[PDB]
Amino acid sequence: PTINQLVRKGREKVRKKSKVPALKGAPFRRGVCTVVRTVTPKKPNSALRKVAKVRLTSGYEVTAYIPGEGHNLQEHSVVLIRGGRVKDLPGVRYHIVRGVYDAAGVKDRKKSRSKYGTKKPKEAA
Amino acid sequence: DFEEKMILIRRTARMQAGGRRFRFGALVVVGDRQGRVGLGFGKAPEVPLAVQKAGYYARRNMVEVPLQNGTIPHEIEVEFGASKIVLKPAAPGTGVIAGAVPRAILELAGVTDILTKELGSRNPINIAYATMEALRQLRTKADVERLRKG
Amino acid sequence: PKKVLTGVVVSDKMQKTVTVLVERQFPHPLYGKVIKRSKKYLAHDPEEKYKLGDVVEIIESRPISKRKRFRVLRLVESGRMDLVEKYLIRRQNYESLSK
Amino acid sequence: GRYIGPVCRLCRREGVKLYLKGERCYSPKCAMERRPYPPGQHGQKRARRPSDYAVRLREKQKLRRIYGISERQFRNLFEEASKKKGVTGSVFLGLLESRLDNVVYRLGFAVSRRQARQLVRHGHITVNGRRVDLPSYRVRPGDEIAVAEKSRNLELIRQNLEAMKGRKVGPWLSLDVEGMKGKFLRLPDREDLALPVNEQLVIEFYSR
Amino acid sequence: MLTDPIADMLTRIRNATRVYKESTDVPASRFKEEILRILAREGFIKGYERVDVDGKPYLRVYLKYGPRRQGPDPRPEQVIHHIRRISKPGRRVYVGVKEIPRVRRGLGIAILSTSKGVLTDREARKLGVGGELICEVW
RNA sequence: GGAGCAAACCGGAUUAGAUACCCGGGUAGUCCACGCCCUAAACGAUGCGCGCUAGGUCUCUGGGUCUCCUGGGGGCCGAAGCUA
RNA sequence: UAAACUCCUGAACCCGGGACGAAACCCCCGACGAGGGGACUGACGGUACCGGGGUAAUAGCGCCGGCCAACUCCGUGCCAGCAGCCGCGGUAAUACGGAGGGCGCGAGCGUUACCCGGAUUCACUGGGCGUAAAGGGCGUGUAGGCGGCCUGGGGCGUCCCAUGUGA
Ligand SMILES: NC[C@@H]1O[C@H](O[C@H]2[C@@H](O)[C@H](O[C@@H]3[C@@H](O)[C@H](N)C[C@H](N)[C@H]3O[C@H]3O[C@H](CO)[C@@H](O)[C@H](O)[C@H]3N)O[C@@H]2CO)[C@H](N)[C@@H](O)[C@@H]1O
Ligand SMILES: [Mg+2]
Ligand SMILES: [Mg+2]
Ligand SMILES: [Mg+2]
Ligand SMILES: [Mg+2]
Ligand SMILES: [Mg+2]
Ligand SMILES: [Mg+2]
Ligand SMILES: [Mg+2]
Ligand SMILES: [Mg+2]
Ligand SMILES: [Mg+2]
Ligand SMILES: [Mg+2]
Ligand SMILES: [Mg+2]
Ligand SMILES: [Mg+2]
Ligand SMILES: [Mg+2]
Ligand SMILES: [Mg+2]
Ligand SMILES: [Mg+2]
Ligand SMILES: [Mg+2]
Ligand SMILES: [Mg+2]
Ligand SMILES: [Mg+2]
Ligand SMILES: [Mg+2]
Ligand SMILES: [Mg+2]
Ligand SMILES: [Mg+2]
Ligand SMILES: [Mg+2]
Ligand SMILES: [Mg+2]
Ligand SMILES: [Mg+2]
Ligand SMILES: [Mg+2]
Ligand SMILES: [Mg+2]
Ligand SMILES: [Mg+2]
Ligand SMILES: [Mg+2]
Repeated sequence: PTINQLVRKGREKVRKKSKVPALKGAPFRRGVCTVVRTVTPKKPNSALRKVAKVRLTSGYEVTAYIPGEGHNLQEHSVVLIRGGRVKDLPGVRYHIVRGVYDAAGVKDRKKSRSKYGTKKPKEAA
Repeated sequence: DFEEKMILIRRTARMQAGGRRFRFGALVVVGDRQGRVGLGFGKAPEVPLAVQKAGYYARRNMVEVPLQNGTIPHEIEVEFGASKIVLKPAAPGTGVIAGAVPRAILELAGVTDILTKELGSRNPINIAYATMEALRQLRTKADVERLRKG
Repeated sequence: PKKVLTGVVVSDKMQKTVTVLVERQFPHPLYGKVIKRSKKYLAHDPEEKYKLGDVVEIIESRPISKRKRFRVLRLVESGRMDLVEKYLIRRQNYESLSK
Repeated sequence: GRYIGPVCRLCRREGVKLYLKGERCYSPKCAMERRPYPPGQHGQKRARRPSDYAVRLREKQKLRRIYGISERQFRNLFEEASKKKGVTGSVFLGLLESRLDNVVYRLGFAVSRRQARQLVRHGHITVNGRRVDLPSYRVRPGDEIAVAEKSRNLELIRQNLEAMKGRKVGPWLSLDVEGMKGKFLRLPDREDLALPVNEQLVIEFYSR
Repeated sequence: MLTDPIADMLTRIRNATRVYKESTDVPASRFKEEILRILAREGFIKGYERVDVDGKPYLRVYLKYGPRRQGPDPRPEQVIHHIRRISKPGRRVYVGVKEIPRVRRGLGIAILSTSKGVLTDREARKLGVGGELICEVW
């Protein structure tokens, strides 16, 4: 646009939209499981994906993914949520953090252990 | 004989009754690291032959690069189609700061100290052709004087 | 220095006061273009001497009323009813922007 | 803490022979004279054309691994050289070569930078009379780098100072061999060193 | 009505040169003449002169090019590679002497209007002044 | 105001079905005046004004010393140049 | 060369000394001033630091399909799972899980969240609108923006010098 036009109107700064009301941006939010269901993916994937509907302190009831080999979560479970969509599961915008509150960490996990939250094993160590 | 760096190779494909039919392209720079570079683009049914073809084409396509202590006389912007390249002089100790494509070219022309920026279409082929024009278009205090006499 | 400004009397409806429209111009901070802008000052005229159209200077002053902080220093030149027209039209345009 | 782990093993991998053991990484093996290829199961197989990144990465790993310094400390040195006046490549090397741990090794008092490190740490070294146990200490020019009188009797200091019988020391250094004390006359130019490293690639690596 | 005669002049030049014209006329202005003087002194043009076209003041302006060139397209190199207004009616640009730019590391000019007359960057920097940044030519 | 045409609608065909395409009817409407509505593939899908940069060819409309020259307008091919 | 093993040094820990921070207030001489003399005062702390002795004495976390540095064997069979984006998994998976090996950082390494960057993707520097998003359906014209050539006056913009201010 002309200069006179920029002077009259100016440019508009672009507001960035949050992908995540773990409400106030706050890196983690604690909640209570409600339904611990299994959901099928979409698009070109097939599996039985493990999921918690979570009541939060933040007020929101949201659905979260339970990552890892297998889990120990039932209907009143109390867990920490972290954010991280799942992408094959629509409306699943958060993961549960394993190793915190009533989500025990993944047993038998040798490799990327600190996600999944499983302490150092002790046979050759 | 010069050095011969290969920037980009890709496989293209044309359609024919019962199936796709592949060709290969290769972008190759060749240069001595002392004011001569050449850019060559060569296509052929096999990668090998295309790279070779490209180097050949690159030698038939060279350029005066007026270095001045590992860098260039001045700043130049060159638009080639939708790809724009800017080229800026730098003191020594800077390095060649540039993306994969213009860097390979600037390296083999013996530029050692130069600030660049790709603007526009970041298409390798076209970025390379702009870089060549950009070098191609460099003048020095010398030639400019010569141009302005009468 | 008590600030001295200069502009144009565009009202004398009040007793012992004139309204003075004062232009200021300057580069735009980003876009560089020189832009005009203006502001009205209520100025103290204890002798209702100055009238519509006059260019005056205006000087920073000890307060006289709420929002009257300037006195009329001197006449610069009379006439300028053109500039007053400028203001008055700009003003009546306003009624053509409502609903 | 600094690396701690197999050494004439990046003597390998990095292609070039790095001198991280001094006496042996010097004589029918930096392990390198026996196996001139990367460590691990794949070491001897057709290496793939390296990405511009791989290259620049490697060159900086080379330079860093030579001086035995950590990434954080290496990095800050680079950033310091960048602010400073003059060819930012050499300057860095200037600074890297000004580390007491290095000077001590350049001065022959130790056979390895790693071993020089231990000498400096355990109090065996003295700058300008006062003693100093910081490997990172910036030796400036003029500085006399002595050995600790108390430490002189030690087999190790003896051998190394005795094998410096014949030996010649870099142009930026001097060395009274008997008084077991050297000097730091000025900081080295790029040309003064013969490092297997093109720093133009290192500066480049720290550009993105 | 013609909003910027200087931009006009410059552009007449830009255009005539791109087809290797021997000359262009441009309606005459004292200000225009002063810019040409610089232009001529710096060897961008051959020179210029006052003339009448339909009995009205112009400035014929003798353009100047490289030699014939070699391969396909033997069109001469151009002397005025680039010429370009800066300050314009829409947006005046003024500089202090500390912020007069170096045009193409000095292989290029910037013409520049000051209270000590129209000047190139160098002339004006040594003369220690700035002013309206008219145009840059390389 | 209403000849002709014709959404809707009333019928005939066609079709697996045919709330259509085809045929036969047919009201609003299409027409006029006055007052509303204010939309569009309201398209050159191209804001207005001004200067500058080869030509060739066909056309509408002025003027000249009317073979040719010189205005204004509508097309086609194309210098330089621009364009994904 | 990593280990075992051979020499060598000696973090921790034990013994000893042991701070600077504090010279004033005050008192005496001089005059209750200048100057001079004198005495007290340490939470940190038996700490820092110096000296003697002295033990080989912690390593983890992420990653290895491409972007991106690092590849193989097994297990698994559109399952279990991974997933920043592209996408992996349907019996030979460098993409899942484990192993070996490798890369990167290292008392840290990863994760999530938030800001700027890259993004010349609000474009002043520095973008666009025939067909990609984008020319207002067209006019008339208000405010506003912009304004041909010559001379003179003022010096508001603009430029210059000096100076105050910018803790
Ligand atoms: N986008 C096409 C048209 O632009 C028109 O106006 C624009 C064009 O006439 C012209 O823009 C030119 C462009 O023609 C031509 N292709 C070259 C030039 N790059 C452009 O110029 C523009 O962009 C450059 C930066 O790219 C600026 O530096 C320059 O000042 C600006 N005029 O000047 C106007 C600046 O935007 C009309 N708005 C309208 O017809 C349509 O939007
Ligand atoms: Mg799948
Ligand atoms: Mg473009
Ligand atoms: Mg793009
Ligand atoms: Mg190996
Ligand atoms: Mg012209
Ligand atoms: Mg100033
Ligand atoms: Mg019918
Ligand atoms: Mg009908
Ligand atoms: Mg009918
Ligand atoms: Mg048209
Ligand atoms: Mg015509
Ligand atoms: Mg060892
Ligand atoms: Mg011992
Ligand atoms: Mg790789
Ligand atoms: Mg993983
Ligand atoms: Mg398998
Ligand atoms: Mg992976
Ligand atoms: Mg795996
Ligand atoms: Mg640390
Ligand atoms: Mg931006
Ligand atoms: Mg812009
Ligand atoms: Mg755009
Ligand atoms: Mg469109
Ligand atoms: Mg239109
Ligand atoms: Mg109008
Ligand atoms: Mg107007
Ligand atoms: Mg004017
Ligand atoms: Mg002034």
